[PDB]
Amino acid sequence: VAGTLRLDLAAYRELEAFAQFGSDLDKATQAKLARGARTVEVLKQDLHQPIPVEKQVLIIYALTRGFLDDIPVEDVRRFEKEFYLFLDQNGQHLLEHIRTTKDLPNEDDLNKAIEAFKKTFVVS
Amino acid sequence: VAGTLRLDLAAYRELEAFAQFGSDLDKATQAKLARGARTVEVLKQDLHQPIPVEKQVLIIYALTRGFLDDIPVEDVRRFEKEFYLFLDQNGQHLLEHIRTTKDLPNEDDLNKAIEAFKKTFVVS
Amino acid sequence: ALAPEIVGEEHYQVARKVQQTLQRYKELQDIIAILGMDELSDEDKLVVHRARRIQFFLSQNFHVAEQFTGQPGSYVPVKETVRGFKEILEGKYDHLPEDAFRLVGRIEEVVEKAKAMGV
Amino acid sequence: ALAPEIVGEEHYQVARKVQQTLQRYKELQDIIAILGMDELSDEDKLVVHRARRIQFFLSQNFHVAEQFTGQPGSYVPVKETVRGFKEILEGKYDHLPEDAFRLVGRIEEVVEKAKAMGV
Amino acid sequence: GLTMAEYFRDEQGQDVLLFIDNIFRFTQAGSEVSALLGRMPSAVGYQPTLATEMGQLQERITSTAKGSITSIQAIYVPADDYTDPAPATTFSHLDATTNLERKLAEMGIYPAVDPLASTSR
Amino acid sequence: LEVRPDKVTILAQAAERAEDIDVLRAKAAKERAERRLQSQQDDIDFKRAELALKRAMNRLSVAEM
Amino acid sequence: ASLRDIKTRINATKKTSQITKAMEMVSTSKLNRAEQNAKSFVPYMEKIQEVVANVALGAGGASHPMLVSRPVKKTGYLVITSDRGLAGAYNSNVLRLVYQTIQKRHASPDEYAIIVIGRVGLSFFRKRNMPVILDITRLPDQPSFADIKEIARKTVGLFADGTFDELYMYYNHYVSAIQQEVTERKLLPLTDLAENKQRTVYEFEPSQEEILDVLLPQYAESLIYGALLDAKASEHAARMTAMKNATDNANELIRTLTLSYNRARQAAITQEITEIVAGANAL
Repeated sequence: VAGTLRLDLAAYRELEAFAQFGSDLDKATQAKLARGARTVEVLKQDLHQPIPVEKQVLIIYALTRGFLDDIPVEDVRRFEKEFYLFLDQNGQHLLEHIRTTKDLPNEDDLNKAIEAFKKTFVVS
Repeated sequence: VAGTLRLDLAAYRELEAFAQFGSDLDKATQAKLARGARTVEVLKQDLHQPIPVEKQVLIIYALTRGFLDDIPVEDVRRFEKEFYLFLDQNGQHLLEHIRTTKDLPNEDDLNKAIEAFKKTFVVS
Repeated sequence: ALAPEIVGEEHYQVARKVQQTLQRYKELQDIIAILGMDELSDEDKLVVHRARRIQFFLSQNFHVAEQFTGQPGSYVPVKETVRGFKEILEGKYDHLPEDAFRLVGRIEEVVEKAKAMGV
Repeated sequence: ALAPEIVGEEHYQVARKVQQTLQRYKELQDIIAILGMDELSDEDKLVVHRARRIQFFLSQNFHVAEQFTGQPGSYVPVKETVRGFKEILEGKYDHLPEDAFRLVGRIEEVVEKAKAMGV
Repeated sequence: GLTMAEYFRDEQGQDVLLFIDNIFRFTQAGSEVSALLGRMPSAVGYQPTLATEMGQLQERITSTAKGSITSIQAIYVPADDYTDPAPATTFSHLDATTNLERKLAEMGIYPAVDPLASTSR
Repeated sequence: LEVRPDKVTILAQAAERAEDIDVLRAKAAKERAERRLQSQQDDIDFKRAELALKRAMNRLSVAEM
Repeated sequence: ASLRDIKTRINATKKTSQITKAMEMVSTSKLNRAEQNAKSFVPYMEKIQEVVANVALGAGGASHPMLVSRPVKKTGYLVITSDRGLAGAYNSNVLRLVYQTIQKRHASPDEYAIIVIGRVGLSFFRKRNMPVILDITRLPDQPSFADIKEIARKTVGLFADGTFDELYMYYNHYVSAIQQEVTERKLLPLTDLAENKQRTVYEFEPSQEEILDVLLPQYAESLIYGALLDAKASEHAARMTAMKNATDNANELIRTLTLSYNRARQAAITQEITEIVAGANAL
């Protein structure tokens, strides 16, 4: 999962200096600027609240697969907080498979679960 | 008197930074620049020539009340010297009052004396 | 000690919002001073409208200064100041004059000062 | 010894003006090295134009160096150099190339050097 | 290591390779030993005998009439300064230089030796 | 009007498919303010960058060294 | 110098380099858009030129005042300059050439009138107390035909009134991203014209003499519009080149600063260790 996060962070750090001085940049830069902010928001954490490895892998995969390209930046923390509860309620089989096999679950099944959660979620 | 002189000097020093090159500023800032230039020009002094405080207060008051805005920059030193010469023989009652009471006299006499000296003075 | 585990979530959020708006206001100093108040967007104008109110409300009058002004002074509780800052951030007093927020103490004295000013 | 009552009012004024122009030229090196001469105003361009001429004119040729270059050298009086510097400051010789002011001695030889060069 | 290597060229008479993993540690250990003994420091705090200590080790790697020894050494260049006395002294004995490029490694060319940075006498 | 047996070409300085002159005048009046505000936005956008560059450059001169 | 001063200087020049790079990128994007904006103009010009060449060059047609060179009494000048700086000698070359030509071939203030576009040129000509009759300022980055129409038709009418007999245009021509050249072109009385390879006679309606009166000003206005577009493109290219040069200069200065940084770094340590040892040896 963690292959492209380093590249995204590097691109955002390189291109973040010139964002404020203009908006006439090419469309490629817009995607980098939109993804870097969301990655930075996801990377934040609270005090004395460790996160399980399976949940970390799932949320980073959701970030890297572009499912958050339409969610506003301000709601990322609440989205993650609700997604953890949704996974606890219905993602038990995927979590158990991850724990047992140390490998990613079925991509179609996890995509269907992510789509169902996205349909359930409401943007404030 | 000293407070407004300090404020004008500080404003001129702060605003002088943006006039090095590039686009020109507006007339509102140009007036402040001219006032600061006159303030800097007035503060110059010769060697081994002490000046009484009863004349320093008068010249700084004339500076701060805007009576010098009509005079070119190159004539400030000569104007000050001629003003001291004029005060040496006229307006001695103002000097006596300042020396005796350590306070400014009524503003009308100072204004009329400054107007009379301005009428007497010749711009080169 | 400025942590949500010690001072409280509401206190932390209010302090963070005040710091954010003050920091945003600070960046417009050169632009305002050079190009005037015009050419500004409708959002920065509101930001600088509220920043002046916050900065003026940050002041206070002391007991030991009574001997020079005749003002008795006040002692303001944390709950009262937090509620006042929350109300100011919400914007219930956008129509009050700027000078009404100088050396008052509690939030409720601003209304009395404005009424005394003839508003 | 640089005093008005020891050297003379004209000499003192010329020296002070030359020093002021040299300092003002020195103050612009940081901008010149990066942004070039295009961004300067009208006054700064003239200041640089005269400062270069003054700096080049400050040089001189000696009698000792004749055995290595073949130039006889010159002896310049104080009145002559003061008059030359005053004329340069007045802007009389702004149309001549700057290379004619190197190792020339008196001011009059600048014109003959320029006309020998072809101006 | 050097006295282990010398025997084969002295007796058998054949070419031998020698590898030194890092040369900066040798100089820093010598400096620490000098400080422990208590001699007065040098220009940049090193030992006074840095040059002769380096020479006494670098002068035994030579080619004789019946054998030779050649060495490949790695240098650290601390603080990215090439005027540091230790790299300056080490550079006075080198005869060739080879460089490795991460860009070439990513592109897929092996052994990813830079063709422009490398120089030889 | 330029007419050829092969093609017909009309050279015009302004055209509109709405067939109405009044709507054309209204369109011109609408575009006037739009271009004016676009020009003002461009001017202020350049001026902000110029001010930023001036402020950045001043610090080098401040640091006399 | 001082280690802290060197560090601060390095930080400042890095900041300036970053700002200049951002400006260069913005200018590059603007030039990229301006190229297509200029390219979108070809067919109208290539048709009107053919129509004018077919119509005017036939059965005489010299009766029109705009086709005969009457004796010269007054001369006009049109100068195109930008509104904002940071472009180098872009305005300086044109202004110097125009001033030199006027001073050489006029030597009289009442023999010419000047029409200018751009605040820089307006201020330059007002500083010399030269006569200016028309001027427009504060143009958009990609202007359209709707903003130059009034000034173009006013200039055409001013010539038609007999105020002056001829005028010229001065502007920069966009040759390449690194090369721009100043060109001088004669607009009217259009004494020199080129005919098409294929020409066909036309059935005039209602009159050949009446057609030209409406035909000619549109041709002149199209010429002016094309010149303006070319000038805008050249200005954008010049700004981009200047920004790139500034970035290169800053990057050059950084390393020369770093060398003295390293030297001072060594000097501080070599002083302090000796001081400590000398202090310790006293006991």
